[PDB]
Amino acid sequence: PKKVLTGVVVSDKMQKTVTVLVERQFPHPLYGKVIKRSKKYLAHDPEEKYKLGDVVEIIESRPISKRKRFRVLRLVESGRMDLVEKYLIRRQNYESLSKRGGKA
Amino acid sequence: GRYIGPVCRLCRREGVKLYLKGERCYSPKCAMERRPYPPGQHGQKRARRPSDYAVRLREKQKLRRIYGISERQFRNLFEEASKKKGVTGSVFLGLLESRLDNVVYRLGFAVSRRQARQLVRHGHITVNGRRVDLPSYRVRPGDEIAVAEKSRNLELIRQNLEAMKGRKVGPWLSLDVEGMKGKFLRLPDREDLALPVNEQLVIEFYSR
Amino acid sequence: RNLSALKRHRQSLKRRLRNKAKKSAIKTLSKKAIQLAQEGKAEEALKIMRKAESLIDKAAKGSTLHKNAAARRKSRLMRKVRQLLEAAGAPLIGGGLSA
Amino acid sequence: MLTDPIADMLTRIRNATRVYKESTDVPASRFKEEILRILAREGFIKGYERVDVDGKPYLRVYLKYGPRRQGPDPRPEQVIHHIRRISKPGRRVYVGVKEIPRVRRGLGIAILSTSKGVLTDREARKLGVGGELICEVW
Amino acid sequence: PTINQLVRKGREKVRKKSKVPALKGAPFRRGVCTVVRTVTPKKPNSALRKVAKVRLTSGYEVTAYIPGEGHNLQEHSVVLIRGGRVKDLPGVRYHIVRGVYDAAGVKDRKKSRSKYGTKKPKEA
Amino acid sequence: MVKIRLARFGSKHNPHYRIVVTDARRKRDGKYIEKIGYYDPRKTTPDWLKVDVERARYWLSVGAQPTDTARRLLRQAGVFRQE
RNA sequence: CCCUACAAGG
RNA sequence: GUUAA
RNA sequence: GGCUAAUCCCCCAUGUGGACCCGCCCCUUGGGGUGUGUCCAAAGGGCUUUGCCCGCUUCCGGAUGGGCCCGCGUCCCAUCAGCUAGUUGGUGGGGUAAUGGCCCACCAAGGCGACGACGGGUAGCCGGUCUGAGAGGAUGGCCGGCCACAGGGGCACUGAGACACGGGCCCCACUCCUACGGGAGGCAGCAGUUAGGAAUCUUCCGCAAUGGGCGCAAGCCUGACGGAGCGACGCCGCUUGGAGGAAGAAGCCCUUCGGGGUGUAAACUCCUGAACCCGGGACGAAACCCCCGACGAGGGGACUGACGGUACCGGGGUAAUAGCGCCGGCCAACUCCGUGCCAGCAGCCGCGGUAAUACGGAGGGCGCGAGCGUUACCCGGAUUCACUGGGCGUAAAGGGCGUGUAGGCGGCCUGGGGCGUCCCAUGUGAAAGACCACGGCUCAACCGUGGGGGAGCGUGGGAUACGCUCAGGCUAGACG
Ligand SMILES: [K+]
Ligand SMILES: [K+]
Ligand SMILES: [K+]
Ligand SMILES: [K+]
Ligand SMILES: [K+]
Ligand SMILES: [K+]
Ligand SMILES: [K+]
Ligand SMILES: [K+]
Ligand SMILES: [K+]
Ligand SMILES: [K+]
Ligand SMILES: [K+]
Ligand SMILES: [K+]
Ligand SMILES: [K+]
Ligand SMILES: [K+]
Ligand SMILES: [K+]
Ligand SMILES: [Mg+2]
Ligand SMILES: [Mg+2]
Ligand SMILES: [Mg+2]
Ligand SMILES: [Mg+2]
Ligand SMILES: [Mg+2]
Ligand SMILES: [Mg+2]
Ligand SMILES: [Mg+2]
Ligand SMILES: [Mg+2]
Ligand SMILES: [Mg+2]
Ligand SMILES: [Mg+2]
Ligand SMILES: [Mg+2]
Ligand SMILES: [Mg+2]
Ligand SMILES: [Mg+2]
Ligand SMILES: [Mg+2]
Ligand SMILES: [Mg+2]
Ligand SMILES: [Mg+2]
Ligand SMILES: [Mg+2]
Ligand SMILES: [Mg+2]
Ligand SMILES: [Mg+2]
Ligand SMILES: [Mg+2]
Ligand SMILES: [Mg+2]
Ligand SMILES: [Mg+2]
Ligand SMILES: [Mg+2]
Ligand SMILES: [Mg+2]
Ligand SMILES: [Mg+2]
Ligand SMILES: [Mg+2]
Ligand SMILES: [Mg+2]
Ligand SMILES: [Mg+2]
Ligand SMILES: [Mg+2]
Ligand SMILES: [Mg+2]
Ligand SMILES: [Mg+2]
Ligand SMILES: [Mg+2]
Ligand SMILES: [Mg+2]
Ligand SMILES: [Mg+2]
Ligand SMILES: [Mg+2]
Ligand SMILES: [Mg+2]
Ligand SMILES: [Mg+2]
Ligand SMILES: [Mg+2]
Ligand SMILES: [Mg+2]
Ligand SMILES: [Mg+2]
Ligand SMILES: [Mg+2]
Ligand SMILES: [Mg+2]
Ligand SMILES: [Mg+2]
Ligand SMILES: [Mg+2]
Ligand SMILES: [Mg+2]
Ligand SMILES: [Mg+2]
Ligand SMILES: [Mg+2]
Ligand SMILES: [Mg+2]
Ligand SMILES: [Mg+2]
Ligand SMILES: [Mg+2]
Ligand SMILES: [Mg+2]
Ligand SMILES: [Mg+2]
Ligand SMILES: [Mg+2]
Ligand SMILES: [Mg+2]
Ligand SMILES: [Mg+2]
Ligand SMILES: [Mg+2]
Ligand SMILES: [Mg+2]
Ligand SMILES: [Mg+2]
Ligand SMILES: [Mg+2]
Ligand SMILES: [Mg+2]
Ligand SMILES: [Mg+2]
Ligand SMILES: [Mg+2]
Ligand SMILES: [Mg+2]
Ligand SMILES: [Mg+2]
Ligand SMILES: [Mg+2]
Ligand SMILES: [Mg+2]
Ligand SMILES: [Mg+2]
Ligand SMILES: [Mg+2]
Ligand SMILES: [Mg+2]
Ligand SMILES: [Mg+2]
Ligand SMILES: [Mg+2]
Ligand SMILES: [Mg+2]
Ligand SMILES: [Mg+2]
Ligand SMILES: [Mg+2]
Ligand SMILES: [Mg+2]
Ligand SMILES: [Mg+2]
Ligand SMILES: [Mg+2]
Ligand SMILES: [Zn+2]
Repeated sequence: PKKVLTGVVVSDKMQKTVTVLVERQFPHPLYGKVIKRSKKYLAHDPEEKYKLGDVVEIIESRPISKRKRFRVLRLVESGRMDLVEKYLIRRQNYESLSKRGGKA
Repeated sequence: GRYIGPVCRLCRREGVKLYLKGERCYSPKCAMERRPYPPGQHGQKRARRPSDYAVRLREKQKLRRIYGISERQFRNLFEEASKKKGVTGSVFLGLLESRLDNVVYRLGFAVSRRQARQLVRHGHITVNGRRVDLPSYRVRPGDEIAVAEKSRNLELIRQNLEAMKGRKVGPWLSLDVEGMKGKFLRLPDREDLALPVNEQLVIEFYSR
Repeated sequence: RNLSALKRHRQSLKRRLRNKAKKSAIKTLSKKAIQLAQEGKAEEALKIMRKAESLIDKAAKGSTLHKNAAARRKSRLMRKVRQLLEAAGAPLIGGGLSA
Repeated sequence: MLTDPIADMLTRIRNATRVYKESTDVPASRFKEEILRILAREGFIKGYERVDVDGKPYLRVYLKYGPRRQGPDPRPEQVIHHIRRISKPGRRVYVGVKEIPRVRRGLGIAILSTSKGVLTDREARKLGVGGELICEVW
Repeated sequence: PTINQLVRKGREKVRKKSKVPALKGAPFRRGVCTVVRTVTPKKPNSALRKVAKVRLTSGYEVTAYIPGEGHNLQEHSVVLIRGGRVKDLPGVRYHIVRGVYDAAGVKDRKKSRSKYGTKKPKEA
Repeated sequence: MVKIRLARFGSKHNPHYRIVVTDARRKRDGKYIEKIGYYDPRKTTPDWLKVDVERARYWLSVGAQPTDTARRLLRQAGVFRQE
């Protein structure tokens, strides 16, 4: 079955393309602790139907471009900018880790 | 190959009478008769409290010299017994007892285990009608170990079987003196053997 | 030394030449038709287009341009012509596009 | 604020039994009560009961102990010799039915919280289900 | 450490250093004698221990021990190194194998002969 | 094409073949599509030739081409008998 | 070789 | 001065 | 430059059908159907010659093989922290069997990173293998699977398939042949040479068997393979003898000089017969083919063995290799002489300074035995990187203190969802290996057949205690 993942939209700054952040939690292979890891998928949005903050379903698809092999199946719910925020701050945080940081 | 050396010196070392010559090991002279102490220049000097290791090593060297097997084969049999179901200790003796050269001895065809070995190597023996010259061949319950026809006349085989007349044989075996043929009925029970060996110590020796 | 099957090399050379010459005829005509359609020359364009079609399919009979590769060309070709013509003229000779 | 209300209870019990208290109170909660049910059933404790300490709901756990003893240190043997948390916040422990442990060859127990409710390792094995391995007792 | 810390940093598999850079971790290495010296042992001991400075095919130049009472090594003796240090000679971590190359086996040796490279003498 | 042939599995001076369905292009002792019988050329056992007759019939029906020897054995086992 | 097995001394 | 008992 | 055949190439026709554009219908990414228009087929050969065989054309489907895509998993360094322009996405083209920045034109300004991007180091990955009670650690030689490469780099042609180890082209290095213009070549195939190295074999036999390519067949090719050769490199089986034999030769070692040891060991008697010598002598091989039958089923017939005159049988028949390590403790096994911190031993502890069970020899002893030791490396013991299974007052270890970002963790009650978690069924889990059973070589090693396995992941269904998420409530934490 083509894979179907659920994730939040953290970017719509691309034409007909949305970055879907996808999480998954599972027992750490050695320490047991249920850890939580995630990945970003560039999904196809031909109608530019999906907006920043949307929690959509993503589905395996015939390559649309390099780096892009999933199409947005549907909307699960929306207006979840809380999720986008987390992602954004995590990213914001990073620019304060090297010799080019700043904010405390 | 096998040991091939002074054997009554082994009995002396082990402080127990091992029968490695069959006859004479009954005469007033298995040396265990005169000088049942270890061989060498210090054989009589006061003995020292053996280390737990020493005890096992000897008990094992004892149980192995009795059958005259290399350490190579001995250990392999032991390992086979460990893998097998049921008390390793007995099963091990079970297997040791199943060696053809040994069975030949238990049926009297040969006066000693070493003699038995030669009898097998030189093809004067036979399992289920067929010749078998492998001292280590494993005899299975039901097999019939017999003296080869061509050799049912060897002066040696006469005597040994003549002497077998009216002699009892292990409970797990059956001997037909007239037809110079015997049969391995079942595996001996530990209680069927009277080995001057505490097989457990042997097991411990290998746990080290 | 001397593996006589360098005869394979010889042949490859001729085949190469045969293929090469077929494809050129194909490109050249295809261009010629799309060129006429892009000018409204309906009857003339379609006329040639069929040649291209014929040459392409013929090419597909052997190794030259065997395959869906043929289809792809017929397709792309019958597409640019009809589109170019619609952007002006009418399918006169109609010797290829369907009503 | 406690971080492991369960661990808290296992300890309140462990600490109390260790000084031979008659009973001991623990902040109330259904899940906690359910665990208590088994301890009672299993005979590790005399039993328990809801009670209200200063207006809030607690659970008096009535502890058990063996008889007074001989020689020096006549303190009685413990019924609950060992009560240990297994799964914990930030290291939850889950087991499939074929992975449910056998505490002290059966002499002790394991308490898992399954989707069929909280069960002793035997009750779990019986109903053929696994779950979160809460703790162990003996 | 907490489980979280273990998840974040895990444990560290620590590796061991070779007590014998005979490069390729070859069991032995060939070389030529650069110098044939004598050396004094440490503290508890006293003696004129025999050592050789060998230039290895492994590109190394290490000092190796010359076991045995005999010994016929000179500034160009080609020999085989094996590894095995000398508790008494800090710095000496290899032994020269006797009976191989220009290294004569110890003569008249009658006991641990296979070490020291000494063939079996005729008995009668 | 796809084939029904013998794969060597005995040991020196002791061959034991597995009658197999493998792509013709694959090494003989390599990955085969499916075992369908066995053959002991020295008949050192009353059981020296077995063939899943139905399975064989299936492959023949789909194009599997049997080696001459494979075909001999297959026949001895009744794969081609009609009655 | 004098000391005590030495080093250092004669 | 060192090394031992 | 000229001649010429075909299953070589082309034109026309036939159009079962198929391809393409447009339309409609079904279906849902380019799947299937249908209508008009257009476009597209072909090769002959053999004879037991009026009818069969081999083959050719188009189409649909099967079978096998494969391409591309996606989830998850896959070493060390953070003394590598920021990386990115075909870079990320778009529209339209090109290319391919096919999707795709794969390539291009143009537009947009994006994509990636502490869940470790980028850089550096190392490395083909698996089935497995070794070790370990397990968890785990280490590993990837032989065999099977996948990938990658063919002197180094780039490239396409031919073809169903290659960007092709024994095909092609160019550049580079190198070798060889040159009449100096210019050419030829690539063992990481088998064998062999040489170099490097501690170290790794025959320029062997055969195509008989299995397997492959071409052929209607006969049959031809096949260093694939089946065998033989060399190396205790490993594993397993075997020998160097068996029984008798003295209060106990000699020699040699100890000694209190009485005697004790080597030791039934030898000698010697008798018995059996490794080697060898004769005679017999394989299995692996029955197909292809041929005849009957119908070129089918079925039934007959003939050819064929490298290994090898080997295995194995039967007859005769000699008493016929033993070494190596070790003996202070750990660790099984002690005395004498020599030596005198010397010569030397030594895995760790240590031993030798004039009576050394520790050095060197000897006698004796212990261990293992066609081996025994040594060195190197891996796991173990080492809960000594501690998940199972450790620690930090003084042993190594609390950050000099706070604030607080990400993150980790989260009180009591009810309800929704069912992500984690648990349960059933089912698909997958190649073979070999491992395990068990039985069986084939006289045993075993080795090998055959059969049995049993599971984690993980996919699919359908189910559960909801706990963790999660959403919604509501609470007041015991917190704050006011
Ligand atoms: K039509
Ligand atoms: K087809
Ligand atoms: K596929
Ligand atoms: K594009
Ligand atoms: K690995
Ligand atoms: K592995
Ligand atoms: K026939
Ligand atoms: K014979
Ligand atoms: K003799
Ligand atoms: K002296
Ligand atoms: K000594
Ligand atoms: K180790
Ligand atoms: K400090
Ligand atoms: K600081
Ligand atoms: K619920
Ligand atoms: Mg957008
Ligand atoms: Mg695109
Ligand atoms: Mg057992
Ligand atoms: Mg040709
Ligand atoms: Mg042109
Ligand atoms: Mg607790
Ligand atoms: Mg406790
Ligand atoms: Mg760990
Ligand atoms: Mg010095
Ligand atoms: Mg000293
Ligand atoms: Mg060493
Ligand atoms: Mg001074
Ligand atoms: Mg000293
Ligand atoms: Mg011409
Ligand atoms: Mg013509
Ligand atoms: Mg043609
Ligand atoms: Mg038609
Ligand atoms: Mg039609
Ligand atoms: Mg459609
Ligand atoms: Mg259609
Ligand atoms: Mg149509
Ligand atoms: Mg036509
Ligand atoms: Mg495109
Ligand atoms: Mg395309
Ligand atoms: Mg690109
Ligand atoms: Mg991540
Ligand atoms: Mg990197
Ligand atoms: Mg590499
Ligand atoms: Mg361990
Ligand atoms: Mg392999
Ligand atoms: Mg390359
Ligand atoms: Mg090369
Ligand atoms: Mg090249
Ligand atoms: Mg290249
Ligand atoms: Mg092509
Ligand atoms: Mg190439
Ligand atoms: Mg080549
Ligand atoms: Mg060399
Ligand atoms: Mg070879
Ligand atoms: Mg052949
Ligand atoms: Mg063939
Ligand atoms: Mg040839
Ligand atoms: Mg071979
Ligand atoms: Mg070797
Ligand atoms: Mg004798
Ligand atoms: Mg003969
Ligand atoms: Mg036959
Ligand atoms: Mg034959
Ligand atoms: Mg033939
Ligand atoms: Mg006929
Ligand atoms: Mg026939
Ligand atoms: Mg005779
Ligand atoms: Mg000792
Ligand atoms: Mg001296
Ligand atoms: Mg020594
Ligand atoms: Mg020693
Ligand atoms: Mg052997
Ligand atoms: Mg460990
Ligand atoms: Mg360590
Ligand atoms: Mg721990
Ligand atoms: Mg510690
Ligand atoms: Mg201190
Ligand atoms: Mg400290
Ligand atoms: Mg502090
Ligand atoms: Mg926080
Ligand atoms: Mg909670
Ligand atoms: Mg939370
Ligand atoms: Mg769920
Ligand atoms: Mg499986
Ligand atoms: Mg499964
Ligand atoms: Mg398998
Ligand atoms: Mg058998
Ligand atoms: Mg099997
Ligand atoms: Mg499911
Ligand atoms: Mg809930
Ligand atoms: Mg709430
Ligand atoms: Mg209130
Ligand atoms: Zn005796």
